[PDB]
Amino acid sequence: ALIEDQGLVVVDASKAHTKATSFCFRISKEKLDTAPKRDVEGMGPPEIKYGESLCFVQHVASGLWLTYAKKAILHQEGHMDDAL
Amino acid sequence: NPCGGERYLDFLRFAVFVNGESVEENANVVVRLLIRKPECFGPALRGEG
Amino acid sequence: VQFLRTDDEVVLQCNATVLKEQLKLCLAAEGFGNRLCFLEPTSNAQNVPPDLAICCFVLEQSLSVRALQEMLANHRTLLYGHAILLRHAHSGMYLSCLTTSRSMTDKLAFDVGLQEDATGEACWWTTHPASKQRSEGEKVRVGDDLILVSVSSERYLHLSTASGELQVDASFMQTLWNMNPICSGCEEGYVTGGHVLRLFHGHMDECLTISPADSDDQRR
Repeated sequence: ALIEDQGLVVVDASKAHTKATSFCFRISKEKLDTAPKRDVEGMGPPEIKYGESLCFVQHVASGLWLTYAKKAILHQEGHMDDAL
Repeated sequence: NPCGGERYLDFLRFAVFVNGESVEENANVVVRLLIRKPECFGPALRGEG
Repeated sequence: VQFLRTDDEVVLQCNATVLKEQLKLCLAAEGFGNRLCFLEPTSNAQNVPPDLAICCFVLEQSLSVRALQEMLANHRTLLYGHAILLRHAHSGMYLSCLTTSRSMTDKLAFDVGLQEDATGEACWWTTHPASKQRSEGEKVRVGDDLILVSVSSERYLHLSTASGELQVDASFMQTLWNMNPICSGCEEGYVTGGHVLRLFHGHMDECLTISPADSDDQRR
């Protein structure tokens, strides 16, 4: 999660409120987010494949992107390579 | 009410026992019906003290 | 998806009231090092996430009473009044009714735990509908409420609060259970939630880890 004092850390389940530990997957960094799809009562369509779909991770509460400074960091801007 | 339930108990006893032998179906039905209403057993067999 | 089926990952849930507040509890067990089952709260998921790893169960088999009796004498949809077998997702053991009893207020109650082998009749459970709106041979749909009966001890799954703590046992008092599925057959090669996986950076030459056990950074 993200904490104001230490930054990107790992915390116990007791302190992990929803705001700090909410993360999302995205395929494009510059693209603006649209309205989220309603939750379906079923499996739904598949989108992300193992070992083939490069992805980015974003903290939904701040919009920052993860990268390397090899310690990992969160940055307002991206970097040359941030796919996983 | 102790003086009341004795009549129903004796009727059930007549229903279960015949000619010196027991009928399995009625006995099973009666036991299964009784165990699901523990208050039929009176204060003595209560689990709560 | 509307009707339950075998080989699907499902969660057993119940509802209770404490201090005029409604709580939803999930059945859970550990298996390794502890066989007794317990209850995990799930109402406060917005602040303290629960532990869903040890709550998932898999519907192994569903059969009729006569077929089960004959077998012991030696993707099907499930119906009311049938006997089902559940397997723990993590430990691989089967939910069953035990002979020991920790209770002190109920003399006829039994404890419920895990069993390492599917042999014996103690591992099978029969399902019954809650009210008259459902038939004896009717199919089971999601969102319903069911009553579970052991085929060996002939008792219902009971939620006990006599000692002030919320516990599970087998007794002659009935309680309503909600069978909520969490996973079904998914497409091969496609990622799904609740899985364990590795994250690789670049051409698989790097991965996302933490410090070892003896590191001075408190492993954080």
